[PDB]
Amino acid sequence: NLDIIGKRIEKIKQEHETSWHYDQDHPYKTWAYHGSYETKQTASSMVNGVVRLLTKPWDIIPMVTQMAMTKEKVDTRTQEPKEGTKKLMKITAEWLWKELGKKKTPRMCTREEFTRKVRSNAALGAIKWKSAREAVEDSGFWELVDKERNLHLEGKCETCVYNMMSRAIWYMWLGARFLEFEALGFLNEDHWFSRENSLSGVEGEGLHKLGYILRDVSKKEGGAMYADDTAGWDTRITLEDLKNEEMVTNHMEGEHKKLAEAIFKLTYQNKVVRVQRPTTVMDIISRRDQRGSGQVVTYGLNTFTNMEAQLIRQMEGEGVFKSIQHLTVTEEIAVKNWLVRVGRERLSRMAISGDDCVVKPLDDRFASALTALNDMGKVRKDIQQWEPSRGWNDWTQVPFCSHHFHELIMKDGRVLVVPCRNQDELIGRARISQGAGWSLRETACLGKSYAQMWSLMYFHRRDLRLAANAICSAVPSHWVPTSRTTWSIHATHEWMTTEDMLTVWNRVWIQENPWMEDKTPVESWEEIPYLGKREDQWCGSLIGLTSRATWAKNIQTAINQVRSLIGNEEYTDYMPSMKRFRR
Ligand SMILES: CC1CCN(C(=O)c2cc3ccccc3o2)CC1
Ligand SMILES: [Cl-]
Ligand SMILES: [Zn+2]
Ligand SMILES: [Zn+2]
Repeated sequence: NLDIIGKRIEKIKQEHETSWHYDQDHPYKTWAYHGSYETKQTASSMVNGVVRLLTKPWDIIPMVTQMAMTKEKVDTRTQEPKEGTKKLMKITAEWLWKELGKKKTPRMCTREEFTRKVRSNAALGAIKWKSAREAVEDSGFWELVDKERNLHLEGKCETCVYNMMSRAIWYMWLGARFLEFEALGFLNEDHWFSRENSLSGVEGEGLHKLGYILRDVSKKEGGAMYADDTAGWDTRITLEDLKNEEMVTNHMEGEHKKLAEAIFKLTYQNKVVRVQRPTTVMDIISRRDQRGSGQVVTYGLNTFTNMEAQLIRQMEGEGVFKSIQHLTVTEEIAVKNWLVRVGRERLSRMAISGDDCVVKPLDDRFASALTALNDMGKVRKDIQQWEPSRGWNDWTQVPFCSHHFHELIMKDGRVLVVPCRNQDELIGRARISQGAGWSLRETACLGKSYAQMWSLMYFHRRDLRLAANAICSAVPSHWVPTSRTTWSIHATHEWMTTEDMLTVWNRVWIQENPWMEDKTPVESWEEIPYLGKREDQWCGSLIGLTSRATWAKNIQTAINQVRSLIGNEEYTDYMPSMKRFRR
């Protein structure tokens, strides 16, 4: 307890000795409260004016406009699983880390890799120096990391504290993030959750492949496809989950092993967190369970634990084991022989991205196999605890990573599987920018990032192909796309480029696409088809409305408004790539 968190707690008390007070009005039951000190401090969503001026019909659609305006889950506790549950989880975790390790070598990530990440600008969740980029050069920072690092090898921790701010993001100081990245970065940096290595994973696949992947799961013999979301996944990670995740250190050696064992032991299985309570004060609270790590390591361990949970739900539906209460010795033998005999085949029946999953089990007994899943604390969202899962019968209706997928037949008979979501969501997200101080140039370059993503991923939506052409016509041709349209770890961001978008489309959808046999290049945007007119309207298209027809017909006036604001620059007209503007 305080033997592991004490140093951190006592160090904080000393930097706020003037203010320290053991309050009696602390709203913590499940979190252990330690003390409080004086604070005075808090970034809301800003609108992107380039995208808004070029999407005027949506200015009167509340689903779009409300996206730009702007607890009882973090302060709960999960029961400890039954003994049979613990046994299933240890055996499956042991086996899963062995499978993920067969063709990969755990290894430390480097200052250099971390330096390039911050220099290339990435979302690490950080807080003497003001910018992360500057701290990477001030050797004093690296001496602070060295100081901490040697404490970790001594099995102690001084500065690895969380700043808390169905979401809450646990920021840490850049040095705390370096040491996490050094010890566990390999999981993401070397693609341990790729489909090739994990069979169930989709890390680095890209949104152009997820649909083809769901269609390949559909080709397997079995029952419905199940996509049960969990109710607040990060808050349901048990210390037993944290202990099965830690068994990755069993595959490590030397310094690496000691560094990873201390991240698990001292930051994950024992946390210290500063919450900013308006009543304002800074509470120093602690706890052993729940997820609280870097977003990228959180993705990897979520995928791992979810892969484990879903194989165990599959075992339960196949009657590999009778009850979670206690596992017989012969049932343990059976679970292992099951894993050895068909583990890899059953991983390939899944697509898993963090807390999100699609399972095509052997048959529909999976639907009522709920005891292990509820007893692991992975309670399904929006359905009665003991009510059977509603499956899907068509892979084109299954939700995954906030998308559904359409089969789209090109004029030449070749078959695209394309991602899609309600168009109000796509336009509402492109109208939002994060953070302060953006120039008009930076704003335009973020608008251009969204526009190129739409041209590559959502070309089949009439309204997004037109708006993407308008935005690319309205931003200087040579200005480079900036920021991130998305942070999804499945994403590959082929739209972040100044290459010609028809050249990228051909590479992504034809040349590099293993589901396309005939590699005949497409020569024009007119060869590239749309969803049916009715399919387009069902997924939120404004085609057949008057506001939309005025917008499309007068698009060159909206393009000219934005060109006049940006000023006298080199622009290209992309509207003639569409038939209706081709004179
Ligand atoms: C649900 C149906 C969609 C097609 N309809 C149109 O009126 C239409 C098609 C179209 C294509 C491009 C620009 C405007 C457009 O309007 C009828 C209703
Ligand atoms: Cl269905
Ligand atoms: Zn530490
Ligand atoms: Zn759709």
